[PDB]
Parts: sequence; structure tokens; C-alpha cells
Amino acid sequence: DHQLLRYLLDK
Amino acid sequence: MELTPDQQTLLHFIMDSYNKQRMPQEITNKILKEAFSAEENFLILTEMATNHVQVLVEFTKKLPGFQTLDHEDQIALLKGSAVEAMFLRSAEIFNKKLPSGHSDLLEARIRNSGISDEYITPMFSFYKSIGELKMTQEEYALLTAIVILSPDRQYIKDREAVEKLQEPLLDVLQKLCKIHQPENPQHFACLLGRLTELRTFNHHHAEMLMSWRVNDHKFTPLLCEIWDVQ
Ligand SMILES: N#Cc1ccccc1NC(=O)[C@H](C1CCCCC1)n1c(-c2ccc(Cl)cc2)nc2cc(F)c(F)cc21
Repeated sequence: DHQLLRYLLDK
Repeated sequence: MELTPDQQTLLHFIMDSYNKQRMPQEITNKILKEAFSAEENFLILTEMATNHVQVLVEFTKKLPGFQTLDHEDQIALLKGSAVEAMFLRSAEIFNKKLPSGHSDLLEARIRNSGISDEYITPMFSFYKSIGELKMTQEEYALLTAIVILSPDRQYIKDREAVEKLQEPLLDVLQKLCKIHQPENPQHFACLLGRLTELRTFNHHHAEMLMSWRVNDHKFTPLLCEIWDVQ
């Protein structure tokens, strides 16, 4: 799970 | 031959995004100013690397067609390139011309930063290999873009989608190589060969960080995601 990367990618 | 209006547009766009990175001078000034303990350096490294990854996501999002990619493939590309991109950037900073004696002190300071000897020699071998190529800012920017948009990356579902995005960037770098170094036809091949040596640091990064002469290896939650650390 990469929720910080996912967050940074989608604003 | 020479760049087309579209390629020239793409190059300047890649360049502007690339320069949004922390200035080489800001990093080398800190290292050269005073010597730090392994604990202080490990801390300098993590903050440097955290800022790098943040700026890398912004550069990556601006790469043409990146946002059209599958979201899981977008994460795979970022996770796959983050370590490689940091070392390529460190190699760039390393090879920036400084006053007489400065690069010898910089090298000596990094050599005694806390990292073990076994990672020192492969790391300086790569930095100095990169230096012999005498790369321009444009060559570094494009090579970074080409590193990010690597189709042959692990967990990539649609390799052809990534291929289509990397191909125009490889065409621009090839042209720049013929323009900047026409006396060396091997220049483009050398640069792509250097990308394979970048892949080797990707396998030993976790060990490289955990081998640091510090009692506690504390990392930011973002670094724990891109790097295989706890
Ligand atoms: N991280 C990071 C990073 C991100 C963007 C730009 C530079 C970075 N590099 C850095 O901060 C480190 C510092 C960290 C404190 C102690 C001394 C080295 N570094 C590394 C080095 C990166 C990694 C790992 Cl495992 C060992 C070493 N090779 C460098 C080369 C240079 F010329 C240079 F000035 C700095 C350099």
C-alpha cells in the first residue's frame, strides 16, 4: 500500500 | 538531424520542470561548510531524499502522457525510478565545476558521511563514469525522464503505453547527443549504458541505508513507501 504516493499523484 | 519545433517545445518544457529541483549549490554548500557526524548526515540525507521524491512526483506528472497512464502503472513507474533518479541527480551535482580543491573535499566529506566502504567505491565509480560523459543539463533532464518512463519496469501492466511515452524522449536525447558531441558517435549509447549501472544501486539501496554508522535508522513515511525500508 502506497497511500502517500497515491495522494501525491491525484493532487 | 536537428530538433523539430515540437521537439524544441518538449525539451524546454522538460527543462523548466527539471529546474524546479533544489539547486546543486544549496546541497554542496552545506556539505563543504562544516563536517557533520554520521547521525547529522543520515538526517541531511533523509530530508534531501524526501524533498527529491516530492519534486520528482511533480516532474513526473508533467511528463507528456503520464496522467493518461493506468494509476497502478503510474505508482509502479515512480516506485521503480525514485532511487535511480536520486543517484543520477547526485551524480549531476557531484560533477558540477567548483573552485580548486572543492570537489576533492566534497568527495572526502561524502566518503566519511557514515555509509560503509563497500558502497563507497561502486557509488564513486558511477559518479566519475557519468562525469567523463560531460553531459549538459538537457541530457540529465531527458535521461531522468527516460529513467521514469521505463517500460521494462516491474508490475507494469501496459508496457506499450509507457513505450509510446519514452520513445519521443529517446529521439530528442539521440538528436542532442549528435549536436553536443558530434566527434563522439558513441555518446548516445554510453548514456543508455549508464542506465544499466543505475539499476545496480536499486538492488542495494535498502542495505546501503541500513549499513549507515548510526544507532537508529529513522525514515519519513514517504521514504518507507518508495524505498524498501521500515
Ligand atoms: N538523498 C538524496 C539526494 C537527493 C537529491 C540530490 C542529492 C542527494 N544526495 C544527498 O543528499 C547525499 C548526501 C547526504 C548527506 C551526506 C553526504 C551525501 N549524496 C549522495 C548519496 C546519496 C544517497 C546515498 Cl544512499 C549515499 C550518498 N551522493 C551525493 C553526491 C553529491 F555530489 C552530493 F552533493 C550529495 C550526495
